[PDB]
Amino acid sequence: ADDALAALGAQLFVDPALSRNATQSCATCHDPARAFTDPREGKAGLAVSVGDDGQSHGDRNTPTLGYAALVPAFHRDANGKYKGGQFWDGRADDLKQQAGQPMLNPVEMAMPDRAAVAARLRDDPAYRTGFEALFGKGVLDDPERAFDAAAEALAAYQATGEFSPFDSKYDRVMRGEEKFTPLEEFGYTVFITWNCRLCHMQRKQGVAERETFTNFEYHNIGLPVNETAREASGLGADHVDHGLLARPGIEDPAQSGRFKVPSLRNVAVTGPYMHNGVFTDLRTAILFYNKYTSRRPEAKINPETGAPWGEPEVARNLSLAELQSGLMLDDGRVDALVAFLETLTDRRYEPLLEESR
Amino acid sequence: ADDALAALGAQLFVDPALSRNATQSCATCHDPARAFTDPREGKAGLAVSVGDDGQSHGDRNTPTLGYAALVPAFHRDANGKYKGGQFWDGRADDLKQQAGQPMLNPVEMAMPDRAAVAARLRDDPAYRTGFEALFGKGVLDDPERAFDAAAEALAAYQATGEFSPFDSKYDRVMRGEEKFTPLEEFGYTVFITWNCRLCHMQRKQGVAERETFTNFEYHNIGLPVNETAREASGLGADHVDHGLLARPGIEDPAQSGRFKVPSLRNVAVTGPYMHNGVFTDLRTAILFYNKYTSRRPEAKINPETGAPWGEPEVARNLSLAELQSGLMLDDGRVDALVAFLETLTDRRYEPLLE
Amino acid sequence: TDPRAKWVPQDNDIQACDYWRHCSIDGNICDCSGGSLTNCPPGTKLATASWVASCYNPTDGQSYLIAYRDCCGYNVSGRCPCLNTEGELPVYRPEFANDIIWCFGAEDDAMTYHCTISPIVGKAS
Amino acid sequence: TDPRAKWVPQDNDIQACDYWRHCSIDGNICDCSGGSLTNCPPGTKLATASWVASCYNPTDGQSYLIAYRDCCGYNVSGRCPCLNTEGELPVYRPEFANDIIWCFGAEDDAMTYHCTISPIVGKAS
Amino acid sequence: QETQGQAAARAAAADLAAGQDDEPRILEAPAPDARRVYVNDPAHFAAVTQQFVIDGEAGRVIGMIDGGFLPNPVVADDGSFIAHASTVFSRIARGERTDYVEVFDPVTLLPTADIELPDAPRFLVGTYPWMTSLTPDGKTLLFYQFSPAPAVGVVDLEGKAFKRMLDVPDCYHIFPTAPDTFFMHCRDGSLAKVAFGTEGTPEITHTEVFHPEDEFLINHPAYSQKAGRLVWPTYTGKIHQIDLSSGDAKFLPAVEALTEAERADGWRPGGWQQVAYHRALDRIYLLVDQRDEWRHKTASRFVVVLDAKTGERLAKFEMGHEIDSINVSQDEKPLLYALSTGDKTLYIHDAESGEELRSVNQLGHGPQVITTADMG
Amino acid sequence: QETQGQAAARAAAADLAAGQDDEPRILEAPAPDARRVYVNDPAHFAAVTQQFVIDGEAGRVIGMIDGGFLPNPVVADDGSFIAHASTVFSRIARGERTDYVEVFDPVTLLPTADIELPDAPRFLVGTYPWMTSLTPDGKTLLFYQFSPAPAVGVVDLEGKAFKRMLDVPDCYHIFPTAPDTFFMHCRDGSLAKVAFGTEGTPEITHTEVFHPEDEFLINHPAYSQKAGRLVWPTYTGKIHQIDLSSGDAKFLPAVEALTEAERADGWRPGGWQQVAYHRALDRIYLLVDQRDEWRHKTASRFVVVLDAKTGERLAKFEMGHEIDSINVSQDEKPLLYALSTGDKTLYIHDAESGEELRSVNQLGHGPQVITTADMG
Ligand code: HEC
Ligand code: HEC
Ligand code: HEC
Ligand code: HEC
Ligand SMILES: [Ca+2]
Ligand SMILES: [Ca+2]
Ligand code: NA
Ligand code: NA
Ligand code: NA
Repeated sequence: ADDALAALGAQLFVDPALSRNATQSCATCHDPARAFTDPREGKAGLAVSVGDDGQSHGDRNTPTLGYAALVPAFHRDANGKYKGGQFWDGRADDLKQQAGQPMLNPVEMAMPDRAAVAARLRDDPAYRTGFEALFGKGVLDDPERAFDAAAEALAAYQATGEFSPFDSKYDRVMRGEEKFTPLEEFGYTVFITWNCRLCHMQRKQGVAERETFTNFEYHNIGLPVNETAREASGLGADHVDHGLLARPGIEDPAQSGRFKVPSLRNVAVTGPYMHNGVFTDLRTAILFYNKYTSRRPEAKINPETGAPWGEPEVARNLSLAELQSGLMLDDGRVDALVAFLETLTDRRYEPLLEESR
Repeated sequence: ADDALAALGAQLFVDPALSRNATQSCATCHDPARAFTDPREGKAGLAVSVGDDGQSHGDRNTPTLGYAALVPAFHRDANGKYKGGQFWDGRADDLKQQAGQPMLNPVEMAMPDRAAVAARLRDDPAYRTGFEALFGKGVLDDPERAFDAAAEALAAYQATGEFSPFDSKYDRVMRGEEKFTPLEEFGYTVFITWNCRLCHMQRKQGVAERETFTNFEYHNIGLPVNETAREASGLGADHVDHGLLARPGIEDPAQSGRFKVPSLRNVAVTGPYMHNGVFTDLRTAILFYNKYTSRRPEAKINPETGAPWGEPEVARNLSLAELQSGLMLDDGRVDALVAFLETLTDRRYEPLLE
Repeated sequence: TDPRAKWVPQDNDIQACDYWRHCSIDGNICDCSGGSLTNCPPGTKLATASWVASCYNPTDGQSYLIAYRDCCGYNVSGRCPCLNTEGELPVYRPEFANDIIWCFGAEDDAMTYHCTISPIVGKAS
Repeated sequence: TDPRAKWVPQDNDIQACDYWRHCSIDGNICDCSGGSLTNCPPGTKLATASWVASCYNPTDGQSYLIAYRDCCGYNVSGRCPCLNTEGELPVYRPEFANDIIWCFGAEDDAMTYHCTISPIVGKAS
Repeated sequence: QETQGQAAARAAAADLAAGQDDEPRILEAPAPDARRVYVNDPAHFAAVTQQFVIDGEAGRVIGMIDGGFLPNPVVADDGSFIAHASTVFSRIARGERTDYVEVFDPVTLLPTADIELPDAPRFLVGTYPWMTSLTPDGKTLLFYQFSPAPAVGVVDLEGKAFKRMLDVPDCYHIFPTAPDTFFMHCRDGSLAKVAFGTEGTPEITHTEVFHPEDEFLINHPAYSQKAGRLVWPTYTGKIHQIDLSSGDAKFLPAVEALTEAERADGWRPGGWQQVAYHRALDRIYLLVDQRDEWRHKTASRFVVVLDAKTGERLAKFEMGHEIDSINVSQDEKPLLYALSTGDKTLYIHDAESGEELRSVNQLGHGPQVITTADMG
Repeated sequence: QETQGQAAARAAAADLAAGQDDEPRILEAPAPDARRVYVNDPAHFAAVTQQFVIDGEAGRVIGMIDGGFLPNPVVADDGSFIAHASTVFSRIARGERTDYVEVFDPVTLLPTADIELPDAPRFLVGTYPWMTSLTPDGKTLLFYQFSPAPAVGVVDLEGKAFKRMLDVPDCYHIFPTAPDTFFMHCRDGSLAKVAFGTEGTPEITHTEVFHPEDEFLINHPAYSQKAGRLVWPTYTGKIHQIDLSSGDAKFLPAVEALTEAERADGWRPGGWQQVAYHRALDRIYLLVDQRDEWRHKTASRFVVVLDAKTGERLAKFEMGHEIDSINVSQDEKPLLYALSTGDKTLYIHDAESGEELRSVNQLGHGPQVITTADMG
């Protein structure tokens, strides 16, 4: 049951037959060899992914599916902070509500509708067997049921130990099985004493049982537009990615430009970074934060382009109170954080850590 | 000897033969019946006195001679403040140097010269015997010796207990012989805790042996010209009384407009007040010190005139640090002060208080 | 009470200088001026910087990372002063140095020292 | 050292609260902050206002008027604090009142209280 | 018996054990209530000072407010704000003086107004609660000025502006009776009634002299603005009661706090705030001990409580500590607050019985003034 | 034998008897000398603080200087002036911050300069002497800034103006050695030499690492500017001596202030200013006591005096009080100054015998820092 449903999702996950032209599965964009992110080059490098039509580019970077199972369903907490959900703008409530979206998205897998997806499933005798044993006879004949059933199988598959093994050096260090290097231990200390802990730690205080390095909140850190991605996506030179405000039901103008805080697990191997894939290097993503803190001119320069970071896409509702910590990260502390963030890489991707350091 | 000297001075003091027309003696202006000041009405009221000649008026108020013998000889002290001397601008060093100046002043006694003074002394058999017994035979033949010996007799006379009897109600209270009235004691308290005691006390601290309510210093308290007195003086509308700066040898501009802190003894009976008799009432004099402290409209007005006090004759070197105390005297304290001042009247002038 | 004796943490009174979470506090316990173990008093501004320490919790036998944080913008409370230095390192290792006025990121640029809070932020390693 | 007992003036130590001239002093003895019995410490500004008291001198059995003068424009010294109240009247009798900060007339409009001197201004009565 | 700190350790242990998360933040003070008490520490004339906001019930500090040199605290009886007239200098104790009024939100303690007072006009003196006062409608703050002469400043808290100074005669203290009226105490032993409109000299009316030259009235009378009752002890414990509830001064029967034998044996009031008045209970509280005539500012070990009507002693408490100031909550079953400058501690007593309930120590350097709101 | 207040009573008595008159006035402090000592009181982080100017020979307070929040005192070695970098806010501890440097005349104690520091650039930390420092010619004041990053501010005391901030590596403290050069201690365990002009990137040079990552160097090293000797104890009483007199760091041999048996028996340094250095005697004084290793800021009761050259112990003094900070006069037959933050008292010892000679008490609320001028 919990075994079988996941097993069926394992199969759907790698099945390109869920795309219009049968070129693309979840695995194509969310590649298990790359911590469930897209190794493919498109017109905006690795910043955005190309759909089943071989031509359409999305407008946001493909996020890891590792540890996405730990994110709570979307909600507004009592302090009026929105939390949780899936997609960078929280517009899906949870894994299951998210799973059908790639399938119907003409920019992604591009099936025309539920009926077309059902007809695909119905063609494979193994799905008729697998789906019917879990959901009942004729499930594959009801396109709504079939589509919901697939979403649920795929959500269950992402909740297995294999998406979230907690077997990074950090996990091993938190068990006492090993120690951090001096560089990593200092990086860890910085992380917990600087402003990063205000956003990239499950809890405000106390100890998380399964830390995934995000509070699941939404913050506008004042990222510029990724021009080449935005051009590839075709959304227009006047388009504004409103972040969370794009979630249907969110009306509050103070939510414009806020994106879900991402889990920093596997961050070392899931470049490029931010919701639009704007920065290539991990160090760049960390150096961004100095722009709120440092008085040095270099702090306002994106080291990857040599030009200013850029005007924020949405110049309002910046998280200035967390961002403007009054303290700049020197290069010792940036190296220390890079070393720390690398300890967050799952055991199986430890070998990818070499071709980036 | 000190006795006979004083007794000689006593004769000279009321002798009008030391004036040009023989119409005037020291006692004429320093009337012993008026605490040694001038009862006589002139062009400018009692602000200034008339000389021997009948028309010449001074430009200063004739001060009391009581307690003047307690003033130290003129000197600059180690902290740089001039102290002591005689006249309102301290231009005389002591009582001896002062004595002769009225005799020779044309706007006062108007003797031509020391010779004419000696000649007048030679006419009186009583003077030949008096002077000769103290300064030796022929003293009156020599005008320098005569005039100086007359000045010595005058000075000795003014140094007698008669000019400084210390018998005011103030002195009797300090000797435990009587009490102040509640108001007098309030006045005394006010006097010693407010700025007055910064200038009108012999000492900065401790107990003075013969207090005369002056520290003998020179201060410009910013007084306006007495317009009628100045016009009567005939010294002109252009004239500036520079106070201490006028003493020969004082060259320091910080002293312009500074006058000697009078002793407050007998102050109740020697009006009008200040170096130029500008204020007729004692009360007015006390209120003047509110111009520096009170915010109220009433404080800018001379109550005697109903008009603003006027610009200081010398608009610099005001003793601002002492005068801008931060505190205004209310009616209650101004009353208290009058009461206290009145207790500084000598016994024999107690009758003069109305 | 022997100031020189090894510090003995207790888990039963947060207002005493031997409360286990105060093992590297310097200043005043915010609970004593209107705050709480982990909140600032009214009118003061909560800093975002902190210094840490690993404090042994004698209730559970576990050591915890305590990230101190100052309540800023008021004169020093003067109540419940305490100074501990367990694992406290000199100023050149400022993430463990506690003489520094950790008021950075406080609202209104508040930098005056009022008192300090002792929230846990991790398990120690 | 019994604070309600009648005050016992001594003439042997000016830094003590029972020194005879301090019979209506309120604040701090200027002599303990670099002044002397009758002079202000450096940096302070001497006020022209005073409150007066008559203080019994055990040594000559005479009573002296003491006009207290404040030395102003510094935070209070904290040294040799003394509060005595011989003949001290309420505020509406300010000449004898000593809660008042007697700094009127001080240079630079200095009004903050640092300490108080005790000069004699005359014999009492 | 468990202390506030120990309960706090247990809640904290349990949250950690339950894995309960909570956000570090700025607390709000609990809503103002009858049991709130404010201790002002003038700090023996230090150039800056503190006010302690205390929950009287719990014996807990719930906030603090900083002030400058000898600030005058005021508390709106209705509990809607607190304020003070305070004084700072550009270089600690020296340089440019700014006198100002600040109004505070009584739960966030944030300032809601900051009103400059022109020309440095505050009276700088050991804190007398009634040298600055709120009018009944909380719309106006009146502060006393001594220099150059007695005067009273009129501060509009509604428009957040200073208005003008009122010229007065030789008088002291300010007891507001109305939006435009307050009484002061004069050197001649009269009270003065001051009625200020918007413009011109106010209109000043003296009462009859109500005490002699040599009856001496303390610097800290109790005054209940809501009850119109000015309670005024003299050095010997003679207590003048003036009723001002009509708009004009009605003099009550003068009463005595110690007995002729106590007075004979050297019982005298003494301390700072020597007297409290409970409005509903109609009850005077007075700090006394055995003392010399001129030890009238020293701490007392005993409190006497008398009926305001009759003048009968209702209790005598041995406070068990050196007490300089007292006050009471204005609720029924009131606390009696006993502040020791020396111990820097507020001892909170049951006012009916005098037993020590709890205390708050470490209240500054030399705390002196206790204030409470009269909220009902 | 006779105390200072007894000598004063006697002499006033005699002045009174002789009718001796004196003008009440503002005293001048006696000329600064070798035995003048300054005690700064950080007042446990109060927003306002005091320095006490003390004649160590008489043990007499001769002056005070007010300051704001955690000021850094400096004293020119030649006695010509004293100064501090200080911080004030517009509303006591809140509002607009103004950092500034004041220079004072050492006799009148009057400020002769008030130099604003723009953009509130001061490092707010418990007072470390060597976080604000005079260049040797007295013309420049250098102050450390931590936020947003380590920097040093350059203040021109002769022209009375702020000059600039200098960017530095991850380093701490400022030991000036020249009008335009200072050293800092870096996180990586080296010293950095900073040489700076009116404009341009400072020349920054690192020495070699002189201590392992696990040897901890205290926040209060002694630095004699005239000897260029930086005396840096570690937590264990291991002393680093760095000779900077050639203008470059030369590493002297380490000495152990405590013996191995003493260290085996838990002796370690502890307190605030744990170490002093007498230049003329080339002697190190360390505060030491038996203590657990993490009680390194507690007071100590013993001073060991060791020859800086050989490491030989010359004395171990039982101080007889809880001492947080020591310093010595730099004259022949030096005083050892032993300040108790607990007792708020400066104890003055003969540095040779360790004998206590006199003491000055009531030095504020939490006095911590002793500064002497080196005038020889
Ligand atoms: C490339 C065209 C993709 C394929 C095929 C699939 N996904 Fe995807 N995924 C893609 C992008 C570009 C994004 C972010 C877009 C945005 O609007 O934010 C995503 C996001 C998800 C998420 C949410 C993760 C998070 O918020 O952290 C999940 C759970 C997810 N993707 C899973 C998923 C499944 C189950 C798929 C096949 C059915 C699948 N993806 C296909 C890009 C692409
Ligand atoms: C809330 C104010 C935050 C603070 C403080 C920090 N981070 Fe952050 N981070 C935050 C958000 C909302 C996002 C996504 C922003 C977007 O719109 O895309 C991020 C992203 C990162 C990343 C990239 C992660 C990824 O793309 O998968 C890194 C490496 C990262 N953050 C690190 C980081 C560090 C090291 C910080 C302290 C210096 C830090 N963040 C502060 C929210 C916030
Ligand atoms: C009216 C014409 C006078 C006659 C006759 C005498 N004096 Fe006089 N006296 C007079 C005035 C206007 C002044 C002050 C003038 C000035 O320049 O300030 C004086 C002053 C003195 C003083 C000094 C008093 C003091 O400073 O307190 C002395 C000692 C004095 N006068 C004595 C004096 C003697 C001895 C006379 C007979 C020769 C004499 N005066 C005549 C007015 C008149
Ligand atoms: C020095 C700064 C003084 C202070 C303060 C006070 N007084 Fe004064 N007083 C002073 C001088 C120099 C003079 C003469 C001024 C002049 O130019 O004529 C005076 C004068 C008086 C008088 C007139 C007395 C007379 O014989 O004419 C009175 C009554 C008087 N002063 C009283 C007085 C009081 C009561 C003060 C406190 C309010 C006071 N003075 C202050 C010098 C100074
Ligand atoms: Ca990515
Ligand atoms: Ca006259
Ligand atoms: Na790009
Ligand atoms: Na929306
Ligand atoms: Na001249």
